[PDB]
Amino acid sequence: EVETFAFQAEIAQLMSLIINTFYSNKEIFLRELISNASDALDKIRYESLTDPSKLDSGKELKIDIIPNPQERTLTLVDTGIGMTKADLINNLGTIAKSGTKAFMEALQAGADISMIGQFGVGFYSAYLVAEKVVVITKHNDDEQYAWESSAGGSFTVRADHGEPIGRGTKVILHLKEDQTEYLEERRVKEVVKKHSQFIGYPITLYLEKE
Ligand SMILES: CCCCn1c(Cc2cc(OC)c(OC)c(OC)c2)nc2c(N)ncnc21
Repeated sequence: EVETFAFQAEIAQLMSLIINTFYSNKEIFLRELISNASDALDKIRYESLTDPSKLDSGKELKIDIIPNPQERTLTLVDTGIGMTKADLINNLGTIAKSGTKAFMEALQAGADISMIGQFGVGFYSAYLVAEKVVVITKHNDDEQYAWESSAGGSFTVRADHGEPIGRGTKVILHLKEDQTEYLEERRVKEVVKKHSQFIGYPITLYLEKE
């Protein structure tokens, strides 16, 4: 049971801009996604000081970065707060609306794409490198879900009955033909060092078996 939804026009326009614009400093996708993960981890950590049962779905607070050259994927797995069905379909796009507008206005007027994160739309920097993005997520108050979009103006949301993640978020970046450098841990390690060296959660960089 796949449900298909249209993005708001502005977010479809943001996505096209990110896909079509000539912009070589693509590696900032990684910083933004790790930051979203850190935020999510901050959130479940904070909530659990007043409700320690919020960790019954997992005590470890961590981020894993897993390259896979033959699937052509880069996965970022966190054990943060995760996302509900409502976030995926309605809530997150509602917040993103204003962020997308301010950002667009800032690009016009000569800000650049690396500044995307200051407007709360950093997630979409994934499309700098990924042809398709799949998000597996699990919040304590909800079922596990699979969110998916290859842009083109749509996303899908379905109940995911694959392996439980317990709590948190799996971002699977299906990378573009020309973006395979990010399937290498030596390249990923370099990008983590320049941008994300002080994240206050253990970031394990997996190694290709390849
Ligand atoms: C921007 C608010 C944060 C939403 N979010 C994000 C970024 C995000 C941002 C979204 O729109 C701005 C979005 O809807 C398309 C989304 O869904 C897949 C994700 N990553 C995480 C994460 N790893 N864990 C918990 N929440 C997250």
